[PDB]
Order: sequence, then C-alpha cells, then structure tokens
Amino acid sequence: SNTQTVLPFTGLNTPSGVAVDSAGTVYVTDRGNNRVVKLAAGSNTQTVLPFTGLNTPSGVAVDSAGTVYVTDRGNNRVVKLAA
Amino acid sequence: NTQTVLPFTGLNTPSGVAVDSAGTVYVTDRGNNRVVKLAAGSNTQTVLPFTGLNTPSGVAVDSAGTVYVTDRGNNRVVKLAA
Amino acid sequence: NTQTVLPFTGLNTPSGVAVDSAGTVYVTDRGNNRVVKLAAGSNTQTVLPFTGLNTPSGVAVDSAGTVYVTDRGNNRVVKLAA
Repeated sequence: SNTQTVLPFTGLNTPSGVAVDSAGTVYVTDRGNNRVVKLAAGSNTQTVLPFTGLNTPSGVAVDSAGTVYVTDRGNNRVVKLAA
Repeated sequence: NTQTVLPFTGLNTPSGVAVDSAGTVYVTDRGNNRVVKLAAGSNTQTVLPFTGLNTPSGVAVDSAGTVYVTDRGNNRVVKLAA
Repeated sequence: NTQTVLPFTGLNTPSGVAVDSAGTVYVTDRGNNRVVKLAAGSNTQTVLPFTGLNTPSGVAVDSAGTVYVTDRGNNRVVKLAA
C-alpha cells in the first residue's frame, strides 16, 4: 500500500505544468485560469504570481535564483519573473 | 547530432518528462492516465502508484525523489514520496 | 515584480520549459516540431538537432546537459547529449 498527497492548491482549472525549487516551493501553471500559482513548503495558502496577459500558460520552470519561467502558449512567448 | 529513443513502451500521448539525480526518467503517459518511470541501466519500466489520475499533464521530481504531477482532468496536483 | 519576455523567435504554441544549473532555457516549440534553447544573456536562440518530432510536449535536462523530450505525436521519448 502507498500514499499520494493532494497539494492544497485551490480553484484550479486544467493545471498543465509543475516545477519545484530547491526550497520545496511548488509552482503550477493553472492553464484554464490564465495564471501561475505557488505553494511554499509547509505553507497552507497559495499565492498567485504577478504575471500579466497570459493565455493558456502551458509549462513552468524555476532556476537557482528563484526566477520563474513560463511558456505562454497562446501568445507564442516565454515570460520570466524574478524572485 | 544523434538522438536516442528511450525504451519506454506503450505510451499514448506522453505529455511531460522529468529526470532524477539517479538518471531515472519519469513520464506522464497522458492517454493512459498514468505516470511511468524508466530506471537507468536496467531500463525497467514501472507504473508509479498514483491513483485516480485523469489525463496527467506535467511532472516534476525533487531532490528527495518526491514526484509531483498535475492531474489535469481532475483539477488537482498530487505528489508521491519515494 | 514586472515580467520580462525572452528573446525567442517564431514560437508556435510553446508547450514546455526547463532551465538547467547554468540558466540555459529550453523550450518545446510544439507547433514547429522543434526544441529551442537560449543561453543566459543571449538574444539568439539555437534549434536543437532533434529529428522527426511531432508536437513535442515537455522537456527535461539532467546534470550532464542531456536534453529529454516527450515527442507526443510519436508516443516516444527522445534524448540528445549536450
């Protein structure tokens, strides 16, 4: 027998991509809501990252400085946001 | 400039990939509602014991070998400890 | 904070993204059947020499710089060494 854990993100619609940084913060592209949300390790409350003008964001990555990169699928671009 | 096709089998619309420190490769096998992994060396493919996935879309693995999946069809994010 | 747009060119439905320890950004340019990368500080992307992709959906990179891609339309996973 095994255990899987549902992360306490809220109000997701068609989540499309996930990244995890060195601190254990989890970042998710909430595709159907045109937004990117995150949850700190231990934290109970998701925060919405201040990207703008997203259309169907499809993927997310985070580098060693905590910069977050997102593929903005509907706008044919990749956007990044410093920590 | 030679690419190598990995010995995964039975994939249907694979949607995401992650690789851990040991070189194990994890794939969200979206059309089969599962996540599979391929062990380095042995090339043994196993299905990760997630349950109730619907069109999983993205996967990540952290330094502790915890696997995170976006369970797209169920509007949730799930993880599985090593 | 204010977002920055990376100087990729000609993307069509980019589907996935990874960044390695060197800050190189790798993107699956799904609608163009290709994978592109941008070195930190560069303004000119390079197209990785994969072959025969059909709607690549996700990308990962390991510590040796090997790039892994889910080639969604061909139900396979391919890799290319650095």
